[PDB]
Amino acid sequence: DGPLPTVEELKEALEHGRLEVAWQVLALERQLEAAAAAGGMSNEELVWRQSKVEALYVLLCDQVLGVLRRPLEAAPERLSQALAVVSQEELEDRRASGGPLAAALEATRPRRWLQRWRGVVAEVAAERLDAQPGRSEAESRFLHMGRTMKEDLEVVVERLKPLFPDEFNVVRTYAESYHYHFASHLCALAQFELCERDTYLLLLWVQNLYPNDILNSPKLAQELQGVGLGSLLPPKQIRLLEAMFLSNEVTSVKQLMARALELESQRWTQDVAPQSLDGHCHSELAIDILQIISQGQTKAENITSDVGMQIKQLLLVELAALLRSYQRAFDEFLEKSKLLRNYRVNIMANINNCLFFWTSVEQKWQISHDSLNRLLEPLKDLKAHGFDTLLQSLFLDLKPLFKKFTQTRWANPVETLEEIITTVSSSLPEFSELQDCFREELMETVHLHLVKEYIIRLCKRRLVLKTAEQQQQLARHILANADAIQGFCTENGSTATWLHRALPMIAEIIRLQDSSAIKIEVATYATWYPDFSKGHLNAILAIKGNLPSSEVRSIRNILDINTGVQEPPRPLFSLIKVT
Repeated sequence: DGPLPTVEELKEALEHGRLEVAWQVLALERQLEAAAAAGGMSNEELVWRQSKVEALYVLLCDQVLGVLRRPLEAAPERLSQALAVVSQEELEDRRASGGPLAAALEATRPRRWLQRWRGVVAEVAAERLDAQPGRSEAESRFLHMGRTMKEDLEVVVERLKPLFPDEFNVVRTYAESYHYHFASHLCALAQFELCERDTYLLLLWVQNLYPNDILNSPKLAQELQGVGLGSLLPPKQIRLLEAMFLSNEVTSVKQLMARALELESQRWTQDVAPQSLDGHCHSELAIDILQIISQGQTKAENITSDVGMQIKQLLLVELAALLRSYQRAFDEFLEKSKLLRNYRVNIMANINNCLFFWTSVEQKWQISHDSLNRLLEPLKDLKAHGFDTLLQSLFLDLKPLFKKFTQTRWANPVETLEEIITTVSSSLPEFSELQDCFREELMETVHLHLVKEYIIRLCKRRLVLKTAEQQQQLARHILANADAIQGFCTENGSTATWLHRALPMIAEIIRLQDSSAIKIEVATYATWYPDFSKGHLNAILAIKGNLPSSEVRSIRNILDINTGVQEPPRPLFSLIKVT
């Protein structure tokens, strides 16, 4: 075997790549250091010998790096490792102890070859991350980048991790060399007034795609946990990016909802017949609105959980906004358009929407029920004004045929009432084009109106009965009617159970002839419907013609309808004021 005598030979060996001889190249330098410190040696010779050393050492370098740029060369990469350490520690040798250099020599010795390597790893991490791979130039850049880095670090943990010794940290050096390059190309875009779409794609990337899809979800996963890389953009700048993105998107859905509303507004305006699933659908506004919201919420869920929650609490306010300005536009629709062929039809479509809002917002937001109801307020107002507007026409046709109980001094109830049932049942049809929930919600309204109206008639102090027999006859009448109403309404979709004992129980107060009895049906009747007051008790006893100072007694009951335990009176007598 060797060594190699002439420096010519050695140079020739380096030139043919062979690095057994790398050790000799250092030996020379060491020898020079020797021959110098022997004193006896020309300066004119020192310079010669040193120029030759450092020239050889340049060559050696370019061979080692030449190998390590593309570690797919062979197995004398162990050689290149060995040398990229011999010189690395020789650096430490000639610190300040080998550090005296006789002049004419020119110090060269912190050579820092491992650092050179890092420079190359980094320069290759930047040749590859920068190759030419569209959603955007930016998003295509990020794509190609993330891909390339996942790929390449996968290669390093797969193949370069067993070849490199522990001193170098192959892995840390590679991931960090790529990582920092990524973060550089991002820091570059941060120095810009960027588009909204751009803000979202880079925020997504930093916050979600990078650390999950690349750093964490692969097989790389396990390794880089050790590395502990940071963000791409810096913390403060990321939080700033959030803060502006929110305002972007929140503004997007604000404007978009606004436009949805405007457009449906004109559908009404334009006498568009709504389309019918089973009851009418203008759920156009319903689902189109909730879709705007859901997609915004996804977009801000697709960064952080916290970006998400922030945009939720932030969207509540603009939803409130919309609903409010919706009620207003529907109301204005009511007030003006009316001749329109699909005025009532439209109304029903809109009323229908409330079901979907209730249903979807109860599941989506998970808010307190007073917060829920606080948001949902102007939908009741819309459904209120809705119902009031469709019904209004039948409540009028019904206005005289109730006077006719008073007009005929209750001569024949059942005929008058049958006229009313006819006049109401001739309205059942179109109200079937209305959501089932609201169907029965409206039936309670009609039911209630029939009962209120009846009790308003009996309380009009416009019939006094002289003798028990006709009070019993009147009772039989009332009861007949109460069974007609309760039956028909229940049978047509009302579930207003509370109303059922309204009329029958009054018939009983009319019919009952003995004092105590009347006191007891009064007690019980205040129990069902406790908004029943002395006012009504009077107007009812007015139709009694006997009993004059048992009035005082029967009334001193009602005198304390005061609960204090629970106050849940569904309005019945609240709504019937007679003085």
